[PDB]
Amino acid sequence: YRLKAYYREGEKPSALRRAGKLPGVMYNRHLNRKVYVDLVEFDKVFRQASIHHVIVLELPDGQSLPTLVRQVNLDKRRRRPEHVDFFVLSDEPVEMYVPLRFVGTPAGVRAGGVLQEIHRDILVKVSPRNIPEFIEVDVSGLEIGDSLHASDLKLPPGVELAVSPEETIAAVVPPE
Amino acid sequence: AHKKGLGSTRNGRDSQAKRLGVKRYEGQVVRAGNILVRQRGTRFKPGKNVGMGRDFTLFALVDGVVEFQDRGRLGRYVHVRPLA
Amino acid sequence: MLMPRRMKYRKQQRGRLKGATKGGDYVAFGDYGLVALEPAWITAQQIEAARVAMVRHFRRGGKIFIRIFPDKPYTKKPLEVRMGKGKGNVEGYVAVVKPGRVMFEVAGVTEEQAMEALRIAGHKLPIKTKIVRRDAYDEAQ
Amino acid sequence: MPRLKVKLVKSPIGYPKDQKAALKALGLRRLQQERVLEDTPAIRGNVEKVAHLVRVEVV
RNA sequence: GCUGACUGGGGCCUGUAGAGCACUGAUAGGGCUAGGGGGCCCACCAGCCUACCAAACCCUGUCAAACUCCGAAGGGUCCCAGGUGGAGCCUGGGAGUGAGGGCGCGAGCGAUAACGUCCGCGUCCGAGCGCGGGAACAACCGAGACCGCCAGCUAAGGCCCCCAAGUCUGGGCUAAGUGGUAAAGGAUGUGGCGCCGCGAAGACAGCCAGUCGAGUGGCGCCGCGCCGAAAAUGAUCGGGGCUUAAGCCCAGCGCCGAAGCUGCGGGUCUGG
RNA sequence: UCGCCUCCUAAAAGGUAACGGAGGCGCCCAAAGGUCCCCUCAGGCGGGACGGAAAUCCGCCGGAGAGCGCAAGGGUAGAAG
RNA sequence: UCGAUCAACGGAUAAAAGUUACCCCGGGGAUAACAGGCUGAUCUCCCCCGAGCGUCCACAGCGGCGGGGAGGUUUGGCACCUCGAUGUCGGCUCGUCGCAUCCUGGGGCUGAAGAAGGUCCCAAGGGUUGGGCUGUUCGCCCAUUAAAGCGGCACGCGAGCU
RNA sequence: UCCCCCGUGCCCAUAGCGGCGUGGAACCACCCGUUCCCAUUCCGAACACGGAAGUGAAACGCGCCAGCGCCGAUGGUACUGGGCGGGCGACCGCCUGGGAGAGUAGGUCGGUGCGGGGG
Repeated sequence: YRLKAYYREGEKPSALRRAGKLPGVMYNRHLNRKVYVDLVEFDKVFRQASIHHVIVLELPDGQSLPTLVRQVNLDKRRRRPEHVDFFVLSDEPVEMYVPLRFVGTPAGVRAGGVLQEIHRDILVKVSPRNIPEFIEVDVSGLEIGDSLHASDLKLPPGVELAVSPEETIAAVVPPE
Repeated sequence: AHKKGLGSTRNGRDSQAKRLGVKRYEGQVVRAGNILVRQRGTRFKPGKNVGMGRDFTLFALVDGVVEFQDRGRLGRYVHVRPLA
Repeated sequence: MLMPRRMKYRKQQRGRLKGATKGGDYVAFGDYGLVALEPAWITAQQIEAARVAMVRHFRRGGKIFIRIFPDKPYTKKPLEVRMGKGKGNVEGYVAVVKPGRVMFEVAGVTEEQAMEALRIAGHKLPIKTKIVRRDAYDEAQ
Repeated sequence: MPRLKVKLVKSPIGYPKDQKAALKALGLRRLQQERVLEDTPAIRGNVEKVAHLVRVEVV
């Protein structure tokens, strides 16, 4: 996951947008810089990476910064990204979301019901040098009655549950 | 020519407007008496050389110059720093 | 039919429709949206009609999420009457909708059924609609 | 100060009072009228107000 | 007798636009869950369950003129500068008006109807039905008409003929006379950008699949056009007539064009 | 419907119309007044003979949602209670 | 210092209700009824969506909930010319126009065997009757008919009549 | 000038909640009393007076901690002074000045004035 970034000086964002570029910024306790990326290339990436997976930004001085996304502001009308926030990581432990694996399908089928991925992902504290790929769930006996919430998870090394942990994650519910 | 029939409202009132508000601002010279604020509470609390009437009205106690002051949780004070 | 249970006030002023949606603009629940492309007042009868068509299509099937709610009252003087004599009587209720509002949403369904269902609903609505997916609509960290 | 030469080139008929007044302050009174003025901010301040009625030029 | 409008800098005052849900209410989906309904089931009163009604609490989503944890642009005001203006302030004589109208913006009423109606800020007509544009047309565009000229430069808007000035240049679209005034919605109408399927594991379409030997399909952005389009005296874009335009979009040069501006003479009023 | 008060409409000074939205007034208090000195609310969760789901009692938690004769708004416990 | 629902609350007298189609004057298109106009809610027509109807089968014939338009003949909304006058229903007489077509001419679908329908498409050239009832418009009815269309023209037409 | 406590102002939650450690020599409290002054709708609880055995348990002071609370950029948007455009309308768009609110990074378990007592 790599993206050619560029350095934004003070060119009206409008004009950059107009020209298929995507204005933005990068920051961390230490650096703060106006940047821009190209749209279609960023989307190609973000469409998978998103906020779950690191992106490496290639600036015009050859340097390659390891970053996470923290924000995608978008124009309600013409639902497109107006501006991207990039957080450049280092080594201090940083909070983020990590995707889940909804294995199989739930047993609530006779009453017409349908699964609700209330949490596709969960908030966790992690070091930048111990970032997991995913987390593994266990859905099978999720009937029209019962559900699951809290620290019912397979937490690997480097991970710290930064949620309640008492909070609903996926519930099967009646049809429309 | 068949005229439709209509009702009434039970609504059409408001009171006389009462011209509330600050009457002199920071850095207006004032004589003793000059009322400085017409208000419905302690929206401003009286400061140095500022009295307040039965109706919450703040007023200069001396011939001076007005200073305002926000003290957060203590509220807002109007003072008259005197010239002499 | 679809209205609040209480209101602070019974009648209220018409007002206006500045652009944008403010919020309710990204997906959030189901896996396919029906989005607004124009401002409008949408009436409860329309919402309902669309909703019913959705279900009727994937009969009793998946799930539906109605994301606009008619809180605004809709006045109208009696028929044939002249002007004045106070505001009119309340006839129904509307939901104020502005471009980029995700009005509906669906889950537990094939793209084929979904695509179609929504289209259908878009017909019952007195505005232009678009269909949506689940892109960078994941305002997280 | 690099003084200003401003010239009225569009009619203020239809425009707001303050703008018509602003022209007086300066002392533009006919169209095509040209005046050189000091470059002080009080003068500028008015000239910005009417920017759209005027050709502005430095001296 | 320089204090005016307006402007610059400083200082107060403010609760709208926007936004927000901390209060007041409204509200979607989920979890948890006081009561209540109701099934299990008994009066020893407990007890278990509920793809039912339903407080608070939690997660995720919203709404509000009479909600606000928040809050611009602006607005009001005082000080100090500029500002000699058919500015200001003061005292007195004479009035007319006290019936408004349109347009733009911001609200209410109305049906997000009306050459509707009611306020607010602005502007013009009124009194500028004097002048140029708009075919014609109080108030849309231009522009404030003391008088004269067989002089000149511009404004809006224009430069194929009526009709002054380009059948001007360079690049595209469009084939409907669209332009020459209508919507949901329909379409293998056109053109331009995008990104994927998947092609000597040689069926995309055609006759037994071999031959056939290549391009095939699917979305997504954008421009122009087509149908959707029926009313009553004779039609028509102002008219003739316009098709690599005399249409439309993008560039540029020159010209035409008012009672605007200049030139030249004259008049009058103010101040010097 | 006709005077007076509160709120909104009212476009962040003031002011602002309509047979626009929606409520109050035509009283009251000899203490519900002056001053001095004290005192601090509503709720919520326990716990306690008669005792409801708030009678009175105890303990925690509770900056204000209580209260301030009466409509609304403003204000207010560092009191106006 | 007192006597006011002088509350129509800046308070005409201390003291006051009706009617006029028997009516008069002065004014107003400042303000209603007729007509036109703007508007098109209502109204007439047509379209989009495709839950379902139709033994089977979304459209032969149909279309729930909803959606978008046209026309300007209804009832209205507004109050713009007209109150120093724009005669204001219907009838007759005379017409002329529109097509959203009631006959007649073409035509495609059909749940079209034939015959006869249904439905939509093209098409006003020409036609579109005589009576009973009501002032009627319209309507119902009688007997016919190829048919017995619907509208506009100031609800066409009173310096043409009634 | 440097500590620590005792008073007393200012800044106005970055001062707070909650946790955790400390401090009694001096201050301060809690404490010992209820004769006396003074008190309780009943209570020496509170207020008040006379004290000094005991404790820092409570309260107060000082440290650490970010779970909650509080503060919070930059960038980009919204909105808009003023200038101008499209649409039949709801409304949309371009210029030039101003520029949020939410949110991201991040920060915070206070700072300071005067006077006193103690090294």
